[PDB]
Amino acid sequence: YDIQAWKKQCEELLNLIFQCEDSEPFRQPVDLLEYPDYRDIIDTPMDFATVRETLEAGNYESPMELCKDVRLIFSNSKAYTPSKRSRIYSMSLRLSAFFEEHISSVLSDYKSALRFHK
Ligand SMILES: Cn1nnc2cc(CO)ccc21
Repeated sequence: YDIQAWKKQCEELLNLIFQCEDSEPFRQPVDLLEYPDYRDIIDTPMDFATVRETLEAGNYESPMELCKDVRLIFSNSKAYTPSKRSRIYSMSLRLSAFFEEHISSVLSDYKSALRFHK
């Protein structure tokens, strides 16, 4: 029933994600010199460095808010890819499966802790 425990659990999951080779295209903002049409397709850019900095600044109130931004990384890859067989999109699907498998207990424990508090 620790209402604060999610934050260190999200720090440790981001460290696992940074060690995975599948995260490399997603660690920093998409390079607009490499992809000059990116902002004609994608309204809200997001990357794992941005998510870690927001967490470390004390600018997430809950793990649900962190989860919305990580899901935006994956939806941006699905919207920008020219093919469902592309290399980088293929990497996004494996990393999304890994993230969802690990975030589920973080979300459940936080929501349970908050119900006990209230
Ligand atoms: C950043 N991102 N996410 N998905 C992408 C797909 C491509 C091309 O297959 C290029 C860049 C991508």
